[PDB]
Amino acid sequence: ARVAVLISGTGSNLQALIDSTREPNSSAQIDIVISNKAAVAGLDKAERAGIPTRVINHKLYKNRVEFDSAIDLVLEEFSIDIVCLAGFMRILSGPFVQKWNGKMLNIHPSLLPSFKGSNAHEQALETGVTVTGCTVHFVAEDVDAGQIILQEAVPVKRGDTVATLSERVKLAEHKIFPAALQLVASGTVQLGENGKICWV
Repeated sequence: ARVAVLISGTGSNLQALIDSTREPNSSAQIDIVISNKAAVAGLDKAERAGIPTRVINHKLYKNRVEFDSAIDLVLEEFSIDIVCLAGFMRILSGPFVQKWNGKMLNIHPSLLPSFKGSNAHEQALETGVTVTGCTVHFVAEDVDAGQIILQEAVPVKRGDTVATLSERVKLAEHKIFPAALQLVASGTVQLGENGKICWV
């Protein structure tokens, strides 16, 4: 499977995906990395790995549909089978999501359905859980609500900040995101007809 990774930041999830897709029995290859922001370290990481990049600045488009269409043009340009959202910070429109249904994965730093949204660590700390985690899910129109592929629990330590908890959860993300990509890229896991996760 030919894979696109969309990013908006540092790209530590991108990095773990690069490393894993290049291990010997991989069913996936990363052929493009697209950022919606310029000068993010995730772009340098892509280039240092010899992977093409594109910056599609979301602020240059009048609405979501048009920004998403520009992204889709690059995806078709590169003949992409699977899209991975790895720290990508834009909610995608219905038509984009519908087109990419069953072929787009996201990594989210909580155990869904808890702590949906972009500030999950802040929510976890405020709520006082002693256990949080991360989730790889298929992307649905409903934000952070698509079908769950993998999850990994991560403890919250007394006196954690957003930063310390965030780093602990990243360590788990770097394991399940590559394992989940490999599940989809091979036969193994698909979004079935009945809209549910199916293990072939």
